[PDB]
Amino acid sequence: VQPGQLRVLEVDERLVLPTNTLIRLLVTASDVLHSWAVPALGVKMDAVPGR
Amino acid sequence: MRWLYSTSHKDIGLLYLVFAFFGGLLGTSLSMLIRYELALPGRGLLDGNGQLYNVIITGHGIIMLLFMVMPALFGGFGNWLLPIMIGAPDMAFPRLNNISFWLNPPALALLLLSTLVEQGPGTGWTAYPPLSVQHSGTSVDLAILSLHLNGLSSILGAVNMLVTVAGLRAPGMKLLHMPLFVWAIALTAVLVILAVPVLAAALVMLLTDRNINTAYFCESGDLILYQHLFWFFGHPEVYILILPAFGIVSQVVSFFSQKPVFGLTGMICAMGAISLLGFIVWAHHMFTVGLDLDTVAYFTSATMIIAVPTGMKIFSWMATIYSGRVWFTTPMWFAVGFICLFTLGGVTGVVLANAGVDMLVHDTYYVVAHFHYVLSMGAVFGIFAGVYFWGNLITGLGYHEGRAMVHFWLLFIGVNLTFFPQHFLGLAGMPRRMFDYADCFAGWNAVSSFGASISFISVIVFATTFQEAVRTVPRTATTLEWVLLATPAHHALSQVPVLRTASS
Amino acid sequence: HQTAKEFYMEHIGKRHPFHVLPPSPWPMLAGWGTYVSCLGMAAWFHNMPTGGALMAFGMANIAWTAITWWRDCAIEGDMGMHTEVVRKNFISGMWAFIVSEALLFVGLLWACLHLGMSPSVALQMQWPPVGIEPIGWDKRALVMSAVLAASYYSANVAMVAKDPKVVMGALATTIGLGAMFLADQYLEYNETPFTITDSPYGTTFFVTTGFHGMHVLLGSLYLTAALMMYKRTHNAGAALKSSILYWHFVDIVWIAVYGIIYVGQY
Amino acid sequence: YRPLGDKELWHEAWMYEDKFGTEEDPIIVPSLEAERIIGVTDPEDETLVVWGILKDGEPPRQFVENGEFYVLKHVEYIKKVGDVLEAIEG
Amino acid sequence: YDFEHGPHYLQPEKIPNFWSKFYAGTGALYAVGLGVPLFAVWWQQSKLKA
Amino acid sequence: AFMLYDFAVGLEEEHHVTIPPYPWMRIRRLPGMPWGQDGLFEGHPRVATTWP
Amino acid sequence: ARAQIERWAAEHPTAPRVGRIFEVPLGYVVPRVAAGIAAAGCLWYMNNTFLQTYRPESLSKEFLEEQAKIGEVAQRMNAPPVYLNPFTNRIPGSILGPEDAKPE
Amino acid sequence: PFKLPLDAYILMLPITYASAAFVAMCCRVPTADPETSSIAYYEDEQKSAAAAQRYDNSFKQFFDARIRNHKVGVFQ
Amino acid sequence: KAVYAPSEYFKYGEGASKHFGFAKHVAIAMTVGLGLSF
Amino acid sequence: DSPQPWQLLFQDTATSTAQAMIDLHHDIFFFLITVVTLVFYMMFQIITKFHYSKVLKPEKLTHHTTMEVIWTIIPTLIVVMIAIP
Ligand code: HEA
Ligand code: HEA
Ligand SMILES: [Cu+2]
Ligand SMILES: [Mg+2]
Repeated sequence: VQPGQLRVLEVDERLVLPTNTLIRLLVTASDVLHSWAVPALGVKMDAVPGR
Repeated sequence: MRWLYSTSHKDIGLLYLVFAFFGGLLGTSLSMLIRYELALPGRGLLDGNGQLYNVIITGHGIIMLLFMVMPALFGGFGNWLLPIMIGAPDMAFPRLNNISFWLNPPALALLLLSTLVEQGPGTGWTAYPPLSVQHSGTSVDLAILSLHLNGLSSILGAVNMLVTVAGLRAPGMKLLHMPLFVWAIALTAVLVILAVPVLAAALVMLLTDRNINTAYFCESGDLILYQHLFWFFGHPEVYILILPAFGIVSQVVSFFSQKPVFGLTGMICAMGAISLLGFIVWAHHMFTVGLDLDTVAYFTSATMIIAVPTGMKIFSWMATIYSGRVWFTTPMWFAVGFICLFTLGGVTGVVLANAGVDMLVHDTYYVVAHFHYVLSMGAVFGIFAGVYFWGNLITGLGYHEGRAMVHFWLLFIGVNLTFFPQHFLGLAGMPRRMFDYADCFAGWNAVSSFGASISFISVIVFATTFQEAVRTVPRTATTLEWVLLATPAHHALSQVPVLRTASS
Repeated sequence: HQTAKEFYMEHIGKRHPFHVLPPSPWPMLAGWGTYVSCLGMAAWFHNMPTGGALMAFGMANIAWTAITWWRDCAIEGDMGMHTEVVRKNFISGMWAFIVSEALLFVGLLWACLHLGMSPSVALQMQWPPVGIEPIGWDKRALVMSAVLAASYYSANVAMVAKDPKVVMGALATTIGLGAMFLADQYLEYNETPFTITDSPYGTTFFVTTGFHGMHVLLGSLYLTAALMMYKRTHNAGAALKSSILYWHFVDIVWIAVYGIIYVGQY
Repeated sequence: YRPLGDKELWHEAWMYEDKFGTEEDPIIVPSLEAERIIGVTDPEDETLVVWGILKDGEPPRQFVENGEFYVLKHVEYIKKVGDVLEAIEG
Repeated sequence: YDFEHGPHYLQPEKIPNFWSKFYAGTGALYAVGLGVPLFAVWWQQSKLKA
Repeated sequence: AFMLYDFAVGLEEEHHVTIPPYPWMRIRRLPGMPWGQDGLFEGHPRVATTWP
Repeated sequence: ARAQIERWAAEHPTAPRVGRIFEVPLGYVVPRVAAGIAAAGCLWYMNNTFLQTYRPESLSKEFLEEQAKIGEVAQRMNAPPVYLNPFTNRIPGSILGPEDAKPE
Repeated sequence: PFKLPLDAYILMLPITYASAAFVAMCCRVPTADPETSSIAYYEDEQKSAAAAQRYDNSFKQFFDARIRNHKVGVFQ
Repeated sequence: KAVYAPSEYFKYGEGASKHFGFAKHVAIAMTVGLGLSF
Repeated sequence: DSPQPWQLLFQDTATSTAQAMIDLHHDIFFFLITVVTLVFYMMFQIITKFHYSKVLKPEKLTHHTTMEVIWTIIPTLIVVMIAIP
């Protein structure tokens, strides 16, 4: 990382989402279980292969 | 030959106590590597190995859950103290009691052998598929077979306990005159018999998925089914580990207050309500897996009900201390500490029950701080309260009171400074089961790793408390093990005591 | 030895009606046999050479230890160490073991109910999956239900009879009826047009029916062992009653197994 | 003797005696040894149990307050009441 | 001492050199229980460093 | 009587209903079986090989 | 209830009964727990000093001073930068970022 | 065995409530939308949508008038 | 002259709870807790 | 958005849902503070006022039906007050 960025938390390609808009997020996985958690948005849903 | 072929309950209980001490030592050793990897940001002593960190946390959680608290409270104090407390001459099945103990060293050996095979079983203590199924090798099979052997041990022990309480009581003694430790052990046995075979079925399905190419939890299966079965087992499991602590705290608080237990039938009813509610609330561990909102709604509403019986038990203990003649000793401080610090472990459980709040703090260190309040400070304090209470009867050795107070204060300081900062980490969003964290989480991580070393030092200081005992003669007591000599005979209660009801 | 019986009568037998055992070597040997068999099973899962032989060796040692343990229990019964309250406690322990086996089967059938009721997109949401030809209730499974109900009633005969010939004949009929339930389950396992590796239906069917067949075999062997103790002294005590209780438990389990898997197609 | 209905036949009565042990007339506890543990409930509370130890050759001893007095007596046989004296039915 | 028929099943003031063997056993127990995880860490990390 | 009738009408009938290799048929997460290639108790494999 | 108390007090003679809540005097307890805390601190310091295989470059003082120059500011690849966590740092709602502020 | 005290029935009211709610939740699942062993259940769009909206609205319709008013806290 | 059991308890009210003031202490605790919560 | 050093409570929010969750948490904490204060203060006073240097011999107090019903019924009202939001 470089100054102004956060260690561990930084990615190379972000996810761009508009505001004031109803967005449907479909969470899934390919090999094992995961979980998509963003504590600012209050979203934490597990990524299950098949669901 | 005495300690390999035993049929006496007092020897098997002491073997359980020693085996539980060994499991506590192994888990404390595994817990220092966790807090020493987590002291500073970056890569610590594990050289950036994540598989090894996962193996370490898996082994630590399984050992401290199953091979420390369970053999100490259920197998240890239960086997030694149950037939003396009810007046039974022995257990109902004395050779079944020995195979109850002797299936535990093969299970611990298989669990420790799984760490040295392939890359180990890095799965967590819950062992969720398909992470458990993806692991090539043999280690996961050894860990699950260790779980099977421990479960069969607990089932056989509960069978012996339940037939002993039902069918070998003293004449004149009904299910009203038994002390609360007996009630706690009996309800624990009921929970074990009802809950452990569900885990056995779930792990059989896991074995067939791993090795037989079946379709229980796979591409064409259902991965939420494993979490359903596992937590239907696993939430009664945490009340199995806490009810004997309630019984011990009742006995200790009653003794040194010079008073009987306040609200005896209320105590038994609260323990029974806790036992019954533990089987219908299990999906409070599954708020974020994608269940329908009605299921989440019910499990939120049902989980908050368990607070009322526990609050009655706590207020009844406080009323037992109320209006007494209290003498504060070392086991007394381990019970007052239980009452004051299990409350801090239960109030955060109320917060975790509400599924809206649980969307933020699931798989964070808020959960960890909660369940180390209710286990490292509810169950460990219960274990250590009875060691300084019944120790001269069980082992024959006295203890120095000053070094025991030193050990208590060291443990009390070291656990209030390890897990109290883990609340703030979890509220700010630090995830569980991770060894490298963000740069801003450094202060509370440093404080928690400072507390863990104080805990380790208190573990070391405990070995220096034992000394020689002074033996006296009994006349009268309120429980049947305080009229025995220390140590009692190999066949204690040479004549079976009877309870005579007076003309009143 | 000659004063060992005298000491027992002076200190244990004349003071309480419960049984106090001498020290025994079988629990430790059974535990380390479980250790050896678990190592062999884990080696046999992943096709390690000489792993299946090691698993069979550990299982043979556990079987021998249990057989000698049960022979010791039978010897202790024949020398009159068990009073009536001890035999009541034996039936109580059998009831607790039955409750544990019941919750094991409840957990097993929970999977059938979950997987059969809501098929997934991986199965193209069709239950039963295409290709799978399920086993019908209007066939050999109904004959099995009839035979096992007859075994229930014949085991119920031997519980209440007082003529020893009636008890022995009823027990032999129950054991022979149990053996026909397993020899025909083998024919189902040979004629069935699917595998345990073919879909969650085949998986749940084979695992649940195999656990039930293992319990049938254990109950048949326990009823056989209770009969030979009666063929010798015309008295069995708790061995007859607990084996009949276990057999009735197996019969009740088959009702749920048949009515969930064979009828409900789950 | 108290009513022996709903009493197990091997409970060795003396516990089922129809007497309140006084100082001038204690309840005689039979024993196979020189000392024995017995349990006495509170006369004002059935839930409270006090266990005491009686010794052979001692004065009468009271365990709970306002309770019965007791004297131990060493015997070679204890009447297993339920088939010892109600089979006698004297 | 007679553990089976004496008054006490455990007479710790009558084993000769009791306090030496007791501290030796306690030290061995602490050594094994605090050193088995370190051996497991050393064993897995010595296989990667090959 | 019906079971003795069943013991004589056993392994005589045949099915030639080959099954295509669907994703839920013949799961092979690990190659082969611990006892060999085919399943246990399976003498007549149904799922088709050489799926045209 | 009193007799078992007096019996336990005889089998544990090192436990004092002097008429105070903390029966063992604090002159015995405080130095020994202080020594234990000191030993724990030495173990913690030894772990911090001698048991690290990778110290992150984001904790060096050059990185820290260059970060403190910037502040709690996040860049965007599609927009002007934004102040992070505006409620705790009390940014008013009119101000969204550093560059969009353009101070008067 | 003993006489249950006056607390334990105040205990048994939410316990009976929880047991009844558990039985109802178990019962109403095989009478819901995705518990159909066929792809031909959804080709009838009117009945499928009606059944699914019925499963939606039950136990939620008791909360709509306070969802709309942001009654999501003990205090406001 | 026999061995007498001693008087082991007072009745609730004439011992060392007559000067406790239970309701006063509960009111003080609830006041402090409500002040912190507010 | 991002966590901060020496942080105690939650992060800042960008949705109304997460702010509702945080407000529910603080509403629960309102009750928890009073519960913990009552327990800790009553434990301290019971400890200090019933030491054996103050007490000649204890009092017989096994049951109190009114107080048992009171501490059974007050937390259930708190549970149902929490549950509906
Ligand atoms: C029995 C429960 C128990 C106990 C007592 C402890 C005790 C401790 N634990 Fe934890 N811990 C768990 C249960 C427990 N733990 C579980 C279930 C996990 C999850 C694993 C997983 O995710 O898979 C976990 C994981 C866990 C984590 C999270 C790591 C991660 O998320 O990756 C941390 C972090 O701080 C931690 C630290 C500690 C510390 C410093 C102690 C200290 O208290 C140190 C211990 C000190 C003691 C004093 C206890 C020993 C007791 C005795 C020796 C008494 C025996 C005496 C007799 C028998 C007479 N352990
Ligand atoms: C000792 C074992 C033990 C005990 C007793 C408990 C007790 C409780 N637990 Fe917990 N719990 C665990 C062990 C235990 N737990 C473990 C090991 C995990 C993590 C598993 C894993 O993933 O690894 C866990 C996780 C866990 C979760 C899942 C969170 C998650 O993983 O995402 C939840 C959710 O409901 C929960 C809640 C509760 C509640 C409500 C109680 C209640 O029983 C507590 C009741 C007590 C009180 C509430 C305080 C006393 C009451 C009063 C003084 C009256 C005043 C109260 C009110 C007015 C409400 N705990
Ligand atoms: Cu839980
Ligand atoms: Mg999770």
